This record gives sequence, C-alpha cells and structure tokens, in this order.
Amino acid sequence: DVTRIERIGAHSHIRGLGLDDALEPRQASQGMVGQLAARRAAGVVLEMIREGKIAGRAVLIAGQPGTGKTAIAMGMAQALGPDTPFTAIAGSEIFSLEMSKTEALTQAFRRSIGVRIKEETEIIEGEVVEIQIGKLTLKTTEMETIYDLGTKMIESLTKDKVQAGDVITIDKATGKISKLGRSQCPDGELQKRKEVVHTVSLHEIDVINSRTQGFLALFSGDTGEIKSEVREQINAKVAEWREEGKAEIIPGVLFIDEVHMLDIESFSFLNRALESDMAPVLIMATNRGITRIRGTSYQSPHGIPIDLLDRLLIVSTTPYSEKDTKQILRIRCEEEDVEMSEDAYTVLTRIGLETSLRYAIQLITAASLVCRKRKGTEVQVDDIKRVYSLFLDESRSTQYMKEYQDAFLFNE
Amino acid sequence: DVTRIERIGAHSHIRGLGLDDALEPRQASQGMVGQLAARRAAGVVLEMIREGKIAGRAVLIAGQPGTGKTAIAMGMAQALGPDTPFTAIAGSEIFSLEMSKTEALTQAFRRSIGVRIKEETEIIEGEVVEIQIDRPASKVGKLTLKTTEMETIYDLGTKMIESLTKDKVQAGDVITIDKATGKISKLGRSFTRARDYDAMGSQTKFVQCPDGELQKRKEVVHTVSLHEIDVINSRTQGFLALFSGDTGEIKSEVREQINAKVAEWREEGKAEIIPGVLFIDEVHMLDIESFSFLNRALESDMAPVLIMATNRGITRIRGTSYQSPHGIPIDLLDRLLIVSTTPYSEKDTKQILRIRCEEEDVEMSEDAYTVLTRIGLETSLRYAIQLITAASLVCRKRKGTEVQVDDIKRVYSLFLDESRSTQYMKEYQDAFLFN
Amino acid sequence: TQRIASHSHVKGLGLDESGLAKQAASGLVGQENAREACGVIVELIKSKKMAGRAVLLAGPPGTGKTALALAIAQELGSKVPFCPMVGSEVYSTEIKKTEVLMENFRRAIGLRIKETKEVYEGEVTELTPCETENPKTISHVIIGLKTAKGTKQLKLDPSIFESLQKERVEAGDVIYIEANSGAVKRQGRCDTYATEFDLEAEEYVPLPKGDVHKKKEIIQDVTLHDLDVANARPQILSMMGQLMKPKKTEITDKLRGEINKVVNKYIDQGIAELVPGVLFVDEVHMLDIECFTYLHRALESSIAPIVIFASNRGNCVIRGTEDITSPHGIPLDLLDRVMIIRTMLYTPQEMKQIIKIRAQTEGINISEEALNHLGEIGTKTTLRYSVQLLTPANLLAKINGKDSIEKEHVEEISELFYDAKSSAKILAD
Amino acid sequence: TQRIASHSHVKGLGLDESGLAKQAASGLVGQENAREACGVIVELIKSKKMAGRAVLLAGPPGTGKTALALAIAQELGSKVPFCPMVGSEVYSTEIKKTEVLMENFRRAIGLRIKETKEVYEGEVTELTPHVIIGLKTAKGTKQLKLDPSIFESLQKERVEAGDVIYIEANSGAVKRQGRCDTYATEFDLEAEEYVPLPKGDVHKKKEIIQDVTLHDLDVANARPQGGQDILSMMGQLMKPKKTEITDKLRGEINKVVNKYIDQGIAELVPGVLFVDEVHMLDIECFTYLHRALESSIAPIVIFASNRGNCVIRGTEDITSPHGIPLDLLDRVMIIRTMLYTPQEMKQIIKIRAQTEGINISEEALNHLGEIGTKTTLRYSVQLLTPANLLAKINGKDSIEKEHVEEISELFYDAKSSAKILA
Amino acid sequence: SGAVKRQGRCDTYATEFDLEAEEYVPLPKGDVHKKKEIIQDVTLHDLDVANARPQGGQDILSMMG
Amino acid sequence: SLQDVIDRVAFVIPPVVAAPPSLRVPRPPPLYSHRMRILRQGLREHAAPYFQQLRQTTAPRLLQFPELRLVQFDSGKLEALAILLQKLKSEGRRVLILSQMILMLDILEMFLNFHYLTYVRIDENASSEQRQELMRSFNRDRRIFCAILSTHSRTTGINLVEADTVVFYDN
Ligand SMILES: Nc1ncnc2c1ncn2[C@@H]1O[C@H](COP(=O)(O)OP(=O)(O)O)[C@@H](O)[C@H]1O
Ligand SMILES: Nc1ncnc2c1ncn2[C@@H]1O[C@H](COP(=O)(O)OP(=O)(O)O)[C@@H](O)[C@H]1O
Ligand SMILES: Nc1ncnc2c1ncn2[C@@H]1O[C@H](COP(=O)(O)OP(=O)(O)O)[C@@H](O)[C@H]1O
Ligand SMILES: Nc1ncnc2c1ncn2[C@@H]1O[C@H](COP(=O)(O)OP(=O)(O)O)[C@@H](O)[C@H]1O
Ligand SMILES: [Mg+2]
Ligand SMILES: [Mg+2]
Ligand SMILES: [Mg+2]
Ligand SMILES: [Mg+2]
Repeated sequence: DVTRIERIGAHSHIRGLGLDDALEPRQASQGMVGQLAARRAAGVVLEMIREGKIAGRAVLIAGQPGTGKTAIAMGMAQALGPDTPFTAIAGSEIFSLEMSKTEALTQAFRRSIGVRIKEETEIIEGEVVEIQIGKLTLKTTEMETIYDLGTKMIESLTKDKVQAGDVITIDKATGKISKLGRSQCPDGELQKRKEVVHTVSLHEIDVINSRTQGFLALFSGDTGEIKSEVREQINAKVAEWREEGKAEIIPGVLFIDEVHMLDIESFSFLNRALESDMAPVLIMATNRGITRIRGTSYQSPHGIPIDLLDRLLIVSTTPYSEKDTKQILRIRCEEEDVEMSEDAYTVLTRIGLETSLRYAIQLITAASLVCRKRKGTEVQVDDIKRVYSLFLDESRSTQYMKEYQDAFLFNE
Repeated sequence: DVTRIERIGAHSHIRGLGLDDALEPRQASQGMVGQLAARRAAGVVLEMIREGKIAGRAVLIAGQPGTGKTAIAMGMAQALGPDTPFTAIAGSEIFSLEMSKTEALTQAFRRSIGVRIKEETEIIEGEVVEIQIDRPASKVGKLTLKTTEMETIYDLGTKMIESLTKDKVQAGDVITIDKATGKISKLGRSFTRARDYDAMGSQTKFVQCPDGELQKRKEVVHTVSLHEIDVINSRTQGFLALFSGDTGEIKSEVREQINAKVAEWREEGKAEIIPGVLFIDEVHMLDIESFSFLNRALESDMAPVLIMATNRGITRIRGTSYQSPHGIPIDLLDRLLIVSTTPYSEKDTKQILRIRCEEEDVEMSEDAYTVLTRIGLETSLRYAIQLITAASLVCRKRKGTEVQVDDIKRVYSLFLDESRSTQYMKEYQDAFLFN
Repeated sequence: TQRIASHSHVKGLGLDESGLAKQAASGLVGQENAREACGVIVELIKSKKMAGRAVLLAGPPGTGKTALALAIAQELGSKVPFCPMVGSEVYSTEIKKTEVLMENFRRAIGLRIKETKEVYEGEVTELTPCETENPKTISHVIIGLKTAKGTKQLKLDPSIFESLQKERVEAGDVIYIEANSGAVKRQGRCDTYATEFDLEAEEYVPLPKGDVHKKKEIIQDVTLHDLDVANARPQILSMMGQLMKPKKTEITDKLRGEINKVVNKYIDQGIAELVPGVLFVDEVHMLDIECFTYLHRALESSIAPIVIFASNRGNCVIRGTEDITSPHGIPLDLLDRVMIIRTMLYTPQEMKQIIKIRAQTEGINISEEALNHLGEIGTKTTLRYSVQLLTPANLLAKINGKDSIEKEHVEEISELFYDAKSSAKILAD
Repeated sequence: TQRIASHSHVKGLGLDESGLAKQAASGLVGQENAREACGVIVELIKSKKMAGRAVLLAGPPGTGKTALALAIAQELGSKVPFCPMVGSEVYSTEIKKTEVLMENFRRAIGLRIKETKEVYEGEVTELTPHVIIGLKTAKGTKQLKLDPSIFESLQKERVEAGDVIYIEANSGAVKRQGRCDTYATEFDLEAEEYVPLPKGDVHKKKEIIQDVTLHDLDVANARPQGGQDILSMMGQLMKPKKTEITDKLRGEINKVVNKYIDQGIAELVPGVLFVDEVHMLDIECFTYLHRALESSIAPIVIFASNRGNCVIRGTEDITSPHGIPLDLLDRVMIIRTMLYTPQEMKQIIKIRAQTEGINISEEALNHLGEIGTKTTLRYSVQLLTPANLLAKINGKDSIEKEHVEEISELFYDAKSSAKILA
Repeated sequence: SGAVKRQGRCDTYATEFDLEAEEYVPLPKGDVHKKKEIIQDVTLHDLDVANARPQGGQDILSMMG
Repeated sequence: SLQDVIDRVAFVIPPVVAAPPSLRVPRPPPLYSHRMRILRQGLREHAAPYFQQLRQTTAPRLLQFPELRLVQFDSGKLEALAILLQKLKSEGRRVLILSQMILMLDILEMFLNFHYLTYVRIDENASSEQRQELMRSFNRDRRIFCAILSTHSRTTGINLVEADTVVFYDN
C-alpha cells in the first residue's frame, strides 16, 4: 500500500462541512475553518438534498478567489452519502464538439438523478462432486445436494468445462457458471437468495437504451444528441417504476464550478431545466463581480443573467482573518505531514495575508522539501525565506515584469 | 514534342542555384540571374541540409514581391535532387476540416523526413527452360532455370506450385523468385511462344538472358517518410489513407513509438534517416497558433530544415491585433535566419527575359528585348514574362519568325498590367461595385 | 440544349483569320479589344505549351465577361475540358478550400486514353482437342467460331482447356477470346437456339455480327481529377464504405504525383494523349485571402491549367482580411501573376444589336419601333433588364393575338416590371 | 552520430549536493535561482506525495524556460513520465479542448504493471476440430484444448500441421512464424520461410513488467481492440477517431488501478506535464485547468510563458501579467528567468559549438559573443553551423572571425530586418 | 401481422428439472382468442423518424444500420 | 503496390488491449437477450462468406518479435561466418560448424535458417544410433550444406565425414 492513485490534492484535507446536528459550524472540524455562515448555508442545502422532495433548487456560492467556495463544495460532496450522486463539472466542459451545449447540460442534469433498483436473485455456490450427462452433485462443508440438469443447463456446463473437485458458482435463473478455483469449499448454504441494489442514473438508462450496445457510450463518450422521444419515454417508465414501487428516485447534486464560463444560451436553458420535477439541486460557484456575460455585451452581477439569478439563492464567502488563515495552514501541514516551528507558522500566516493563501499552501511543500534537503526535521524561518526567494507570487512577478517590460512580448 | 503532364511553368527555367565549388554564385548559371547574396545564402543552407547533422534550422526568405523568393526555393529543390525529401506547401494548406492546424504542421514536418530502409533478399533469376505441373482431378512439379552459367532443376513445393500457376509461368519466361516470400515476378520473355498457337497476337521484344549464378544475395533500398509510417501504423487500413488523405489526428503515442523504433533502426543497421526540407511559401497566412507550434516543433530532433517565404513587411499577425515584421511573431523570428532578396537591375531583368524566351522557345529581336526590359522595369517582371508568350502567339498568328517590337506593343495594348487597369477602373469607378 | 439560356446565343469569338474581332459575329457585339485578347488566350490554350498562365477579365457588370469566357470555351471545342467554377463553391463542408481549388485545377487537365483490343468472338461450333504423342497428350485445342459473316477455326494453346470448363463453354455458346491473355469469356447461348417457351434472359445472346476476329479501338476521355478520385477510394470494407456517407477527401500530393507518373508512362507508351484545358473561376472576388494565396502557388505549378478569372468589384475590401482594399478584391500579389483584359460599357447601338440577337435566339418577332423603344429603355436601366423584357412582351403579344412585339407591349411590360434603380427609388421614398 | 537539436547540450540541472546551482554545469549556464527552484520542483516530483502542483516558468524569450523544463525532464529520468505539449495543440478538430487537457493530464501518470504471460509454442502436429491441438518442441509434445476463438485465430494465420506457432493465451493472439526446419529440405524450392524448432517447454510462464499510462488504459477501454467477437470486429472497421472519454470510464480505470496497487502487481509513477506556450490556451482551457489542477489524481504540471501584459485568448479586453488570468496565476508557483550577461552568452555559445562538433578560435568566439550582445543569443548560436560550413569550404578546420563576419553579412537578424522594413 | 413471440415456458413444467436456465411464465388466464380495441397516440415526427431509416431489416446493411 | 513496403513498416503494437466492457445484469430480459442473439446470428450468417476478411482487417497487432536480422548483426562472428559461408557455397563446398554451447547451436540454427541454408544438428543429447543416422544422412544427401556439431558430443563414433571445410565458432 504505497503511492495510491489518490494523492494529496488541494482539497484532500476537507472531509465534510464540520457541522453539529443543529448545523452550527464548528470553528475547525473535518478540515474546515471559518466560513461559518456559508458552511451553515451549505448544511441547509445538504439537508435539502438529503430530503430530496423539492426539485430544481439552485444555489450560487459567491466570493473572492480563495475564500473557500470550491472547498465548501468539496465538503458538501464528502458529507453527502456516496449513494447519492454528486456530479461535479467545470463550466468549460459543456463546450463539446460531439454534442450541443444544451445537450451537455441535459446529460449532466440526468447524471445527477439516480434510480435505485432492488432485485432478488438465487445464487448456487458449492463444490462439484459428480457430473453425469443429466445429473449434477454439489456439496458444501455443511450440506450436499444432487440436481437434475436441463438441456440449456447441460449446454452451459458443457461450454464451460466443469469437473469434480472444482468450486463454481451458478446463477439459478440464468445458469451463469464461473469457476473460482479447485479444492476453500464454501461453508454455508448451497442455494442462497440475495438482494442486490443498483443505483442507475437517468443518463445511464437513456444511453443504454439509445442503441444496440449503447452502454459503451457511457464510457467512451460517443453519445450523440439523444432523441427527446427516448428521454420522454424513459421519464414516463421511471415514473411508472416509482408508482409501482419497483424503483426509488435518488435526487443528487450537479456542481458547476466557475459557471461564469457558460454562455447566455446555456443560462437560458438552465432557466427552464430547473423547472422539471426530475431536476436535481444545482450548485454553482463564481468569483466574477459585475462583468460581461459570455456571448452578449451585457454586464451582470456574476456573469450570470438576472433571469437565472432570480431562480437561485446566493451564498457569500468572506475573507479569512489571521486566525482562520493560521488554522488552515495548520490543517494543510497535518494533511501533508509537515512539521513547522511556531515562528515559521507566524511568518507563513503573514505571507498568506500579504500575498495569498494558495501561495502559503504551496510554500508549505516547498519549505518541507528545502528542509529535507538540509537534513532538517522541522521547517524553520530560514526555509520559508529560501522558498520565498526561489518562488514568486503574482504581485512580485508582475513587479519584475514591469521592471523589465522592454524584454517581454506584447507587453502593455 | 509530345505534350507531357509537366509543361512550361513559372519556374521551369530554374535548374538549380548556379553555384561553384566555393558556393560563389555565377551571374547566370542553372537558370539563375542575379541574387548573388541570396543565392550564396541558399547554397550555405543547402549544404547545411545535405550535412543533416543539425535539426530544426529555420531560414526565412524575405524580400519584395517578384524578387525571386520562390525561384530561390525551387533552385534549392532542384539542386537537392529527388533523394532528399523536399515538401513544399502553401501556408493556407494547413487550414483543414479533416485535422487541426497543429496536426497538419506535424504531418508536413514528418513528410519532410525520409527513412531509408535496407534489407537483404534471396533472389532467384533465370530463364524458364522447362516447367512441369501435375495435379489430381496434392500438386507436384518440377522447374528448370538457366542463366548461361548454370542450369539447375528444382523440385517444387505446393505453395511455389500455386504461385507459379497463378503467375502463369511458361517456358521462355525470364522470372524472378523472392525466396523470402515466394512472390514471383516476370521480367520478360526470352523468345516467342509457338507460332502454331492462334490468338497470342504479340511479338514483344525479348530481354537478354540473365548471367551469373541463379541465386544471389541482393540488397534493396526502400525509402519511406515518417508520415507514411505513421499513417500505416495509425490503423488497420492506414495505407489507404496515405492516398485519400482521410487521416485524423494520429495519436501521439503512436508517433512516440515510431520515433523510438526509428531511433533503434538507426542504432542498428536497418535504416538511415534522410532529413529533408519543408518549404512553407507565403508563411504569413499561418496564424499565431501555427507559429507557436512551429516554435516548439523546431526543437525536436526529428524536425527538418524549415524554409519560409513572405513579402509582408510589418503587418498584423493573423488571428491577432499585433503587428510584427514579416507577419511572424518575434519569438519565431528569433528562431530563424532571414535572407533578403534585392530588386533586379536592367541587365538582370534582360537576362531573365532571355532565359524565359529560351525556355518558351521564342525567338525575339534585340530591340524587342530592349522595349520588353523597359516595360518590365516600369511595370513588373512577371508582366513582361507573360508578354513574352502573348507576343510569341501574336507573331505566329502573323506568320512571323521573330517577335518584333510591333508584337510587344500589340500585346501591351491588348493585355493590361495592374497599374493601367487600376487607372481605367478609377476612370470608370461608378460602374464598379461599392465604389 | 433545347431550352434558351442567357448565353445560348454565344457561339464563339467573332474573329477573322487575322485575329481581329468583327463588329458583330458569332452572337457577340463589340468588345473588339477584349475579343482579340481572348483570341490570343484561345491560341495560348490550343498551343498546349504553357502551364498556369492566368488571365483576369475585369470590367463593369453586364460587359460580357462571362459571355467572353463561354465564347473562349466554344472556340476551344468539346475536346478541350472547360470547367466552370464560381468562387462561392470553395466553401465546402467536407474538404478544405485548397482541396476544392486543387480538384478543380485537375478537372481542367484532360487525358484521352486509346485502347486497342484484339478479340476472337463467335458461336462455338466445335471444341475438339488435338491428341498427339508426347516427344493422352494434347498439343492444341481447336475451337470453331461462327459469326454471321462466316466460320473460323483457332489453333489455341492447350492450356485454354481449364478456362473452357471453368466458363462451361459448350457447342452453341457465344464466346469471345482476347488475343493477349488467351482467356475465354462466355456470354450466353446463341439466340438461334432460344425457343419462345423457355424462360431465361441473360443466358441468350444474338450471334455476333462482323468477322470472327475483331480489332476494337476504345477511346475514353478522363480528367486527372477523375483518376485522383478513382485511386483515392477504390470501389467488407467496401460494404461499410458504401453504407456510410462517401465524403470528399483531402487527396494527398503523394497520390497526385503517382498519378502524374502513371499518366506520363501512358503518354510515353502512346496509350494516352493529354488535352490541357481551362478552369474558369467567375466571381473570383468571393475567394478569401487563403484561397488567393494558395492560387499563388497553384499558378506556378507546371501542371496547372490556364485559369480565367472574372471580377467586377472594383476597389473593394479583400474577403477574409480587415480593411485591406485591393483594385478588384484580389490581393495585388495575385494581380501581378494575371493578365487583365478590360471590358467596356456598350453604346446604345451595341445594346440594340444584342437585344436583336437575343430576340432572334428566343424566337421572338420584334418590330423596329419596339426594338428602338427597348433599346432606349436599355440605355436607361441596364442591358440585362432590356433583354429580360423580351419574352414577357412576346407572351403579352401572344395573349393579344399578335405574332410580333409592338411598342405598346413593351410599354405595358415596363409598367408591370421594374428594374433595380426604380425599386431603389421607391424604397428611398 | 545522432542529430543535434536545440536542447541537445542540456543534460540536467547541474546542482551540487546542497541543491545550489553551479555557475556552469551539465550544459546549463547561469539561471542559478531558476535552476535551484527547478531543483526543489524535481525533488517534489520525486517525492510522489503532492498531486496537481503547478509551476510557471516566466521570463523573456531565450532565457532558458524550455531548457530548464527539459533539464527537469533529464534529472527525473526515463522512468518518470514526461509529456511535453504546446497550448496550441489543445485546439483539436476531433475532441473538445477540455478532453485534450484531461488526456494530457492522464498521459503524465505512469503505471508499471507486472503481468504473467503464458505462452504456448511449438510445431503443430494435430488440428482436430473447441479444438484439441498438439504442439511439439525440443523437449516434448503436449496435447491442449483451446477456445474456438483461438481456432479462428489459427485459421486467420492459416496454420497447417508442421508449422511453428506462438500462442499468447493471455491476449488470444497467435503468430505463425514459419514451418519447422525439419521440413526445410523436403523441396528444392518452396514459398515458405523455415524456422528452427523451439528449444524450451511447450507451455511457459514468463513474468514481465509493462509500462503504460493511465491514458493508455482509458483509450483501450473506450475503443476496445480486444473483443475478437462479431460486434467488436464490426466496430473495428469504423474510422478511428479520438472520443470524449467520460468520467465514469476514468473512475473505473482508477478503481482497477487501485486494486492493482493493492495487490502489489502494479506501481504508479506520477510524472510531469509540460505546456510550453500556455498563453496559447483560451479562457475556457484556463477555467478547466482550475478544476483539473485541484484534483487528487493530477500530475505535476510545468508551464512556460514569455508574454508580458497581453490579452487573454478568448476574451475581449482582459489583460493579465503573462496572458494567464489572475485566477490561475494564484494556483501556480512562478520561477523567473533573467537575461544573460555577455559572459554567460559566450559560455553558452562555446557549449553549443562543442555540442555541434565545431572548433572556434578565441577571436571568432569573441566576435560571435559581440554579435550576441546585439541581436539575440539564438541568432549568435545559429551562425555557428553556416560559418563552419564556410570554414570547411575555405579549407580551414576552425571558424575564424572572417567566416563569422561573412555569415553575419549573408544572414540578417530580426532587428536588422525590421530596420530594413521600417 | 402473424408475429409470434415465445414468452417463456409454462409454469406447469417448472418441476421437469431441478436446474434449468429457463424463464417460466404462467399459463394465460383468459380465452385462447383475445379481442381488444385499443388506441395509441403518436406524433407525425415519430412517423418521420420511423421512415427516416430502415429498422428491423434482416439484410446485412440493415444490421449494420 | 505498397504491400511489401507496408509490411516492412507495420510495427506499432498498442500498449494496452482490452475487450469491450460487458454490461452485467441479473435476470436479463428475455426480449433483450433474444434481440441480441438474433442480431449476432444474422451478423455471423452474413459475415460467413467474408469472415476471414473481417478477421484479417480488424484483428490488432499485439505481438512484436525481434527480427531475424538481429541475430546476425548482434555478433561479429556470425557476420564473418555469413561471409565465409557465402564464399564457400559459391565454391560448392560443405561446411562443418563446431560449438561447445547448445544455446549457441540454437543461435546458429536461427542464423542458418535466416540464410536459407540446409543443416543437420548433432548434439550430445542425440543417441549414438541417431548420431550415426544423421551423419549417414549428411554424407548421403549431398544437398545438406552445413552440419553443426557440439564439441561435447562423442564425435569419436563418427568415422567418415564427406565434408572438406570445418569452422570452429568458439574455442
Ligand atoms: N474554510 C476552509 N477550511 C479549510 N480549507 C480551506 C477553507 N477555505 C479554503 N480552503 C483551502 O484553501 C485553498 C483555496 O480555497 P478554494 O476553495 O480553492 O478557493 P476558490 O473558492 O477560489 O476555489 C484550497 O486548498 C482549499 O482547500
Ligand atoms: N534570379 C532569378 N533567376 C531566374 N528567374 C527568376 C529570378 N528571380 C525571379 N525569377 C522569375 O521571375 C518570376 C518571379 O516570381 P517569383 O520568383 O515567385 O518571385 P517571388 O516569389 O519573390 O514573388 C518567376 O517566374 C521566377 O521564376
Ligand atoms: N458583347 C456582347 N455581345 C453579345 N452579347 C453579350 C455581349 N456582352 C454581354 N452579352 C450578353 O448579355 C448578358 C451579359 O451578361 P454577362 O456577359 O454574364 O456580363 P458580366 O460581365 O456582368 O458577367 C449575357 O447574356 C451575355 O451573353
Ligand atoms: N542557461 C542555459 N544554458 C545553456 N543553454 C541554454 C540556457 N538557456 C537557454 N539555452 C539554449 O538556448 C536556446 C534558447 O532556448 P530557450 O531559452 O530554452 O527558449 P525559451 O526559454 O524562450 O523557451 C536553446 O538552444 C536552449 O537550449
Ligand atoms: Mg474554486
Ligand atoms: Mg513567390
Ligand atoms: Mg456574368
Ligand atoms: Mg519555449
């Protein structure tokens, strides 16, 4: 267990929203720090999602860069149960060359609504004793039984060579036989009834039923503009399953990070998409102030037209204070297993307030590396100064670019 | 005499750069006139290409219109020969609906790098003097070949019998058998079929009898560009896309695999790299994305020598709002050498007109040469060149032998240059659309 | 053919033997200097010496630029390939603009293939093998062939026995045998053995006419673009290709070079003869900067045809550029590679001559006073407008039971239909 | 000798044990601060702990940004993935910009999988129609029962008794490589190629280590080439084309790779993505890169930019310090490259001459340095090979000052050409 | 239309074997011959897309489609 | 016309190959299973006349064996032996190659097959009767150009050898 696929990213320390049962946000809990009002609002939205009764609710997280909006979204994803879908896309991902923008938004919406289907099946698992072709003898460590074979079951056992001593499992309803080795023999009952629960998103249903071997389009893409008739027929069939009790609907979350990259066409589509009864809870994040909407000449409070802003509730994220910045640095250091002296913590907090929080987070790893090079054990002020000298922030880099403006290309 | 596919084009008189051993250009050699500095630079660049040791060297030929930039490029191509690849594209050719601009530039670069493969083959070559095939109704057979030096009787396997039957090998055929794969090729017949056979209506010439040993160890040289290798390896039916051009964006992993195996083939004895030239005429039609790709593309070890031409001065780079020399960004201009061409004089223009008359096979008087040189200096070199052909036609219409001044004045009056046409357009501007 | 088009009266450049343009001949009136220069261009095309030479027809609308190009085409005949194009056609959705241009270039280079086949065809009357002692052994296969002219016996090579049984040739079967390969091909039972009571279609064929042995010459006309398309995508891969849409492809220069080599080999062998022709590009000002730049290189190729450009835009901004104006919407770089032929506005007399020729071609009887009135209308308005009034006035006259147009009919048709300028006047008000 | 590229001299960063840059080591000259920063970045990459950390090399043109990036690539080694790319390559005609970025992110994550390859090899004896075929080798003969798919593969190879075949049961691939050398004397002339009998066992298991990217697994599962079944074969006829791989597929590949790492039969090797001309990306790509770099899977990404305060592609009037919007400049560490002094230029020119096999005298070197004080460093370097060609033509084995002067008279620089045009 | 659909095996034979990979469906309850007047709502667009491309064809080109 | 130059150049194998993902369901619907079954049946029935063509035009290139050219080029001794054998064959001579290593004899076998030379191998694992049979076959069949013998084989049982040239590959 070394170098797993999941490594330490920007939001690895966030394990939840860090809220009490009253949704009161703790100052530091589950990796979160400060943002008390916005975390409380995120918890209310999370409770809305868990209830799942209301459809088409939209929430926008707004604030300055670095104020923890994506962190709040990641915390809401972590706190939300893995059973409930949570689709997270960037706003630039809808500009596909294989489908229209409205089609991409439709697919993203349908990926955020899950259909949970439970069904029972009968599974036979045991050790083969004798096979005659037909008759089949199976035994466990506690019981033994002989079965009379059918023509199709005889064909299934002939295609997959099964002999005495093999340990195999057979699906009673389908005859699917898979050999798992030769003989530990199974202990309990030979024939068991198992319920299995699959959660299938509406988009998976649509694509699976779009064409022969359509499920391959769930993996490679290649899903064209799915016909509206198929979607309507599936919506009706799913409603019928909900009425009959064969399936339950699990409403989820679609998160569009940096939604300001959407154009007026996409926003107009979102205006009507959130009005369906199968619409999920939409969460958006944007740092833009009053700025021009892509595809138009009109400026809007968040690059989002006021039509859509009227369909959503806005959550604001404040700047952090010195204490919150220091606590975030501590949690990031704990996440990265970096030990720093208290003076180093103070210097890094001052740097983060002066220049940027992300700059301080990066300097954590840089200083850890510089300390490891010098055979150190705890990061000192000298290492923070060294990494501050080696690596520039946007402000200092800009000042140097102004100092040597004559050497740069297309400088203005 | 006969009208070939290739006719007299705008550069048919260019046979090379016209240089000596010291790369000092001659005044008039190999169809080149003047451009001494530009031709010396082109010779140095051609030596740099032929040495092949340096990759991604870019040279830009910059000058006024009609000063011989494409002529110099064609001279370099002629002096390079067919062995070394020389891919010439218009800059507007990269804007494709089948592939991205960067993919097009990659395919252009990879087309300009030859891979010269070598393999040894066992070849049987001789005259069929007797062939017997016996089949039921397995096949058995016996084949005897002669080569003046020896006569050997072979006992034939089933696959060789099938191949010989398919090729319809008959006695008196000079054939070649590739022992590595059994492919049978017929070089020709050595004597007629029996005269007693009707039809068979042919009396084809008979090739001379082979000499030496029947079986020889023959080394054969096959040259393919990197683009051909890429397209062949891109898919199961890739070779069909080499002609139709239906090549999508070839996966970069396949290109890396090919670059690695080609490096192995050149560490082994299997292949030799022949790096060539990519000539992007009118390079100012490239946009900022293409120049930015060219910046990194020239840093590859498999990059060829890139030659570029443009007449634009400080102009706006396509796709941007910035003005730069030659319509090329300063970042790419830093990565290239600029060669400048100078406007011609009276003597150079007269010599060019003489060479064009010689290639067009137009006899023309010295007074006609003087008036045409004056016209070319006044209007343009290409206009005078086109008046050569028009005046030849007018002279042949009147049953004359030598193009005189009257013919040049006639064709000058018949066909206008840009300036006189522009003046007449301004004189009748209300008749033209949108003023 | 049968229907009457705007250029159906243009039958060629009305040039004399001395190369001068007659005042009115072959349906063309005036444009003497432009017809003479077109004559020199026609001689250039027929000379086949030069490649890539460009000529620009430039002048006001309705000055015969397209008429002069189609007159050049008529002078060149139907043997010379003349490919009309309009600049709007380069904006294809399947292939790049430079591919459309190169394809139209190769369409204007013709190739004439000459195939001479020797065939022995007739109804089989005997298939007797010739037994012999080997120095059962057969040394020849005698086939007797019958045609309406007579009967011939052929001493064919014994190896043909395999093909005879493969083709299931029997007595009374019509066959043909090619001289070179010696392989037999069966084409059905002779129709002399067909009864009216049996049902088959392909298996019966009439007895061949002519001599049993025939020498046939087959001449086919193709373009280099035809060969390009044929070799780019030959006709289960065929099943998938025919099911899917067969889009145009960006044919590579490799294929074109190989095809040039093959055509040169044919010309050396004498099988083929080249007929280089003309690509006519009307409304060339619709091309964009990338197309004009490509044309710079294309016109410098030794393989290119002679191209005829036409423009009327005057000093106009080049398409695909911003504020870059040029004398004809064509960059000055391309204009240095083209000869320009100016076309001039017509006099009222020339307009009357053109109107009369149009009326003749349309089969319309026009009175002298009606012709004068329509000419005077055409000195106002435009020539095209006055020509367009001809057939509606003829129909109006036919309604009124008149076999010829009277002035009153011209007046009424003018009162019904308006020109661009009258409509602009109405719009302004 | 291999062809000499623009960055051929660069063999590494030339850092001492204490991580400080030597003035002239490993081909690099000067740029001590930037080499040290790239040192810390190389250590970060080797640590394999941090995902998605981005660094921006920002400086004037010709100041070593690409050379530093390739020095990092050399210091990492061939084991660590390194995916050089250009921002202009994201403008694919087949797939969206975000798919190209994601595919490049996945290319830079490597995976060494140890796979057990079981191979059946020998000379075929019997091909009884499931098929009970026999194989014979230098050791002995075995009888084997195989799936009908393997029989169809044998028929595709047209295997006949007496032929030597190689069967990889893992991939179901059969390679008929010849007829046994025993039969090689039966006929005086045959169309087939003969090969010796195999010397080993009929059934052999060999353990091999395969290096693949996560992108390789993604593309293999997206467009499968291993179905060997009717529908998959009919699909393989279709024209190949890049496809917008979904997040579901990448998640499934992530789970499979996690299972492999847990079983110990695979090792994951995070590498580097290098985007040379990041200013060629548009605002959509930068917005996607925001989310992409925050992922726990992303590799270490290195960016280069030589732009001043210029307009961000895809926006109207938004200007940023390097063409990168301020939101992405906050997520990256910036390394500044400074202009070269004339002495550093002379050292770099000498190194380039020594890499190109060119001998240059002290006076010629000084004249070339002076030329480099004007113009640019690249231009002064680019005069080396033309001048050496003229030296060889003039019968000298070293560049002299006269050859440098002649080449500078033959070839003009960007500034001289601009002055001529103006 | 003469279309025939085999909707499984009769449940009376569920005990003919102890392990068969078959789908048993109950015996129909009503009469053998069943009549029912029905209505279906379709749009003209549905007819358009049904006739846009052949479906249900046994020919190889229809199978590829 | 490219076939020969195509096969010399087709060498890229994909780094990863995988069968298509298989949609797994409990209780698959009878209608879906029947539709897939008849679809596959129809495709196989229509493809049967063209099945081998589909197989060859779709099957990917998974394996990459080292070219037989490399055996000769990796050893200078094999190159000098190739030149010597060519010279001796032009003179119609017969050659005996002796080597101490069995694996070297196997490499010599691959080398001779690459040169299309007929050979007989006599190692120590061949019984005395087999050794005599092989040597008698070599003497009888004048067409066998080379005989490769292990120096560790009991050559003392071979009295007569109708060969005039002996090559010691290794000492
Ligand atoms: N309240 C918080 N508690 C813990 N970490 C935080 C908090 N807010 C931000 N961060 C961390 O600081 C960095 C920047 O925050 P982020 O959410 O990326 O800002 P943005 O809203 O611009 O996306 C991230 O590493 C994030 O995990
Ligand atoms: N030095 C020269 N020697 C011979 N012919 C020349 C020379 N310079 C130009 N020409 C000819 O004059 C014409 C000028 O066109 P071109 O060389 O393409 O100029 P540019 O490419 O600079 O626009 C061409 O026909 C060219 O072959
Ligand atoms: N000189 C002429 N003689 C006879 N008919 C002419 C003449 N000029 C133009 N026409 C005819 O009048 C119409 C003018 O159209 P066209 O020649 O296409 O003009 P444009 O130069 O605007 O393309 C056409 O029907 C043409 O055939
Ligand atoms: N510090 C250095 N030492 C040695 N060679 C260098 C150094 N910096 C750049 N070069 C070389 O000079 C040329 C300039 O390239 P480079 O400066 O890397 O381009 P950029 O940094 O603008 O992308 C290349 O050949 C590069 O290898
Ligand atoms: Mg964010
Ligand atoms: Mg030119
Ligand atoms: Mg017209
Ligand atoms: Mg760079």
